[PDB]
Amino acid sequence: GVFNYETETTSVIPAARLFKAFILDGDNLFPKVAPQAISSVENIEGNGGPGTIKKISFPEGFPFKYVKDRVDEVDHTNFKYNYSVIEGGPIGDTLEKISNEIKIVATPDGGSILKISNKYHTKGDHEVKAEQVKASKEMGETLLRAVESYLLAHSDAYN
Ligand SMILES: O=C1C[C@@H](c2ccc(O)cc2)Oc2cc(O)cc(O)c21
Ligand code: NA
Repeated sequence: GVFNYETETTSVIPAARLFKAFILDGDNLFPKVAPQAISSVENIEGNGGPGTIKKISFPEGFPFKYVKDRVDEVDHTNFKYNYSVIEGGPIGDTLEKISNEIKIVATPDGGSILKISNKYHTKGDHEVKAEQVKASKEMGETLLRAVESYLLAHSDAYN
């Protein structure tokens, strides 16, 4: 079955620039700006659109070794990005996939709002726990804040 979790957070970076950096260039940026959160990102197959598979490795001492993520949809107009965790980490005999949807919306102050949905698809019925959801949220926030700091400090990056 499916467990749905939604959250929202804000950024001081305009939506299109944040989407270009945080979403479209995370493979380069995450290991650079948050090496204590993501050790590397490997492109396994695909050229960035639907179906592209990446292997995200975590640093030593993290709960999980890696996950493989698959790009589902990339909407460059509406700043929507859908991707799924399809192997590694929590995926296995209790959890088949985690489907994620991010939407970045502009705010008139020149920042943005990120709307995030995480859908856990379980095999049989193995409750998803609050700590697993919390860990995902914390990781996404850490990565967001690291990218935001980089964008603030490198004005010529990503426009
Ligand atoms: O669940 C996620 C996904 C994460 C993320 C987005 C895009 C990407 O390419 C990789 C990770 O962003 C987030 C940012 C948050 O503040 C809280 C979150 O829960 C999340
Ligand atoms: Na999350």
